[PDB]
Amino acid sequence: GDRINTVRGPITISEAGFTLTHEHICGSSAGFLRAWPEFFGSRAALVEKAVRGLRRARAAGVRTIVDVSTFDIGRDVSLLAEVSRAADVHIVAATGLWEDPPLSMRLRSVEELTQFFLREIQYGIEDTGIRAGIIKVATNGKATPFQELVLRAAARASLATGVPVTTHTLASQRDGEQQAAIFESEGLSPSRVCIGHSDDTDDLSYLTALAARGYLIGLDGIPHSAIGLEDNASASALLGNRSWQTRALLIKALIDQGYMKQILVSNDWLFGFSSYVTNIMDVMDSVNPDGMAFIPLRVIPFLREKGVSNETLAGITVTNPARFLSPTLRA
Amino acid sequence: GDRINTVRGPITISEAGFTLTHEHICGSSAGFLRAWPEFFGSRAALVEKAVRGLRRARAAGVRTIVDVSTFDIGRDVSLLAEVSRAADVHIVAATGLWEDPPLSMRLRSVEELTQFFLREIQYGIEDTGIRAGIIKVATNGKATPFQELVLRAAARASLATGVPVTTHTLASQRDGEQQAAIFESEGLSPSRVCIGHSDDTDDLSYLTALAARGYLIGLDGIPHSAIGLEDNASASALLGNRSWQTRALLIKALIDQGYMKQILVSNDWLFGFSSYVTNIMDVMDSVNPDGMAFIPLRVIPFLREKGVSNETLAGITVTNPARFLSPTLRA
Ligand SMILES: CCC1(C)CCCCC1
Ligand SMILES: CCC1(C)CCCCC1
Ligand SMILES: [Zn+2]
Ligand SMILES: [Zn+2]
Ligand SMILES: [Zn+2]
Ligand SMILES: [Zn+2]
Ligand SMILES: [Zn+2]
Ligand SMILES: [Zn+2]
Ligand SMILES: [Zn+2]
Ligand SMILES: [Zn+2]
Repeated sequence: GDRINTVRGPITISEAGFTLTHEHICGSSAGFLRAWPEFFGSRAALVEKAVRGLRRARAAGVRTIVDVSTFDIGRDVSLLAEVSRAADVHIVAATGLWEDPPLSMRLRSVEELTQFFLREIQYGIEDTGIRAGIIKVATNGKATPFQELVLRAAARASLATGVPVTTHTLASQRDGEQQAAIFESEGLSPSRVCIGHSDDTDDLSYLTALAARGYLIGLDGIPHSAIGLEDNASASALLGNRSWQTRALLIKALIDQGYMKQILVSNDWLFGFSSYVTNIMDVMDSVNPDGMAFIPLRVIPFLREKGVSNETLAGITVTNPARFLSPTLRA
Repeated sequence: GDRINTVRGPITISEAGFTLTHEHICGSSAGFLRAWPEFFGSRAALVEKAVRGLRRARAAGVRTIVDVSTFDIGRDVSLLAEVSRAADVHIVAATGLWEDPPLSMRLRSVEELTQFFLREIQYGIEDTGIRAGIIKVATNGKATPFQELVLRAAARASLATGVPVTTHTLASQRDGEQQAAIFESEGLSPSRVCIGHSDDTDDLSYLTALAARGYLIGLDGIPHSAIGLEDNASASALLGNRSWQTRALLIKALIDQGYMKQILVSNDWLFGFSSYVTNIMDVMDSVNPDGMAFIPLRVIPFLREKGVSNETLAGITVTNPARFLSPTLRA
């Protein structure tokens, strides 16, 4: 807890600056970018789009993103390093497993999984020597038996290293409650855990029950909305029909309840996206042309106009991410 | 149909020699070997075990294997090339999709998939320039909607290039019938298709219905048996309780019915195996210490002793694979 691992090495806590805690360079599948780069036009075109996007984000004040792409999201840490160097934006990489693990992962024990997460945190990802600074896990409703092993192994890895855990939920099923019970049964401190996609729900009794016990709350999909996309079912099912304003007002709600130190904010944006319908990226880019700059350009001014102070917003976008990311057992 | 693509380039039909048509260097998942080589001891240990295994196979008469590992079996063509060069055994690589495609594949159209298979056949796998010489597909019972797209795209790729298709079935559900109907609805010639795992069933009415219409029959798992593995459920569910002799006698049955030109024989062996329970490889290696040499060392003498001629066996192990692998629309 003097240093956070990024794809270009250790940085100090003050270097992190304004940090987006849930993003993706590319939302894909393991091996997919190497096997089928033309899906994205080309590898070089994906690089360029990401570099330009991160440069716009940097010009709006962003200094670091946490790329929460796992193995099964097709995380390519060389791609991340390349993009990070060209855009002059720090990128923290992730270990863990999301919702699409292949058989070679799904057949593993809790102990085996813990070894895998530990490898990626303590030694390096693949042969790159790049180390993950965060562990990403997932459920979508009631955990499957394998997802329970994942959550346990994430807890064990976090307990050995101090690196935080961040989660994918189906927020309407209140999955944070089950995630929390499993993490706690392994002895993990809630202050090392972000329950993500929590802006997908308006249930304050769920959000406050998590925050009351010490969890960080990931209000991480603020520009996800299909409002005013006429007759696009696939975009609707992915993005929802709640407005970005509704999502953003959750940030204010939690501040008003005393939880300003526990809120993490992000876009959950990407520059490529192969794990859904073809051309989702173009649909998403039309909905939110600011991409990752959407938080500083649109959300911050919206909240200031609703009465949230500049100091409070800086605490949420700079202090909370540094405190979350800094390795420790108890933050 | 003067040349077959291998992981070290084109070879002529007579160079193929005695060919095992359904094998694996490593049965894994995309990205898995690169991310977690220690699962296999090490990458170098996997290489060594495979080299020694293929050397024993070569000393028993094998000259070529067809590695039917796809993308989602974690096919690593550089690993295959390395092993092939050190063992002096030709390896044909595969494209297609088996039973574990990730989301980035499962969301694709028939046209998109056809482009992907065509890439791997006509251009190269990843950035290696190595081209697949066969297309591998799979069902396990009634095809899912995505598996139907896979089978169609395999047919389309085969129709453009002449490269054959080979299949995984759940033979007890007679999946070959549905596979055949889909391939035929795309216009594919049965003489370009091997219906694999066909030695998993004793149903002659199923096997002959496929052979009668021109399909090749993959009797490809001959040493798979859990007989005399006391109380090992996982090995039993994978390997079955029919003896290798029972499987091998299917070769004789089809010869006796007039189908000697349509039989392809293999072990469906591997040197690493991460997509099942931990230590399956050790269990499998104790059941069949000859590995890929099991066909020439054990099956061939068994069939000669039951009255099959040497010439017939050479036609099955040399001529049928050359005729199957040689690119053409109608073999
Ligand atoms: C103490 C919380 C506060 C009044 C500070 C400024 C941001 C909005 C709420
Ligand atoms: C014509 C088929 C045959 C009598 C030849 C030798 C192998 C066994 C059957
Ligand atoms: Zn998610
Ligand atoms: Zn507690
Ligand atoms: Zn939603
Ligand atoms: Zn995400
Ligand atoms: Zn199979
Ligand atoms: Zn026909
Ligand atoms: Zn069986
Ligand atoms: Zn196989």
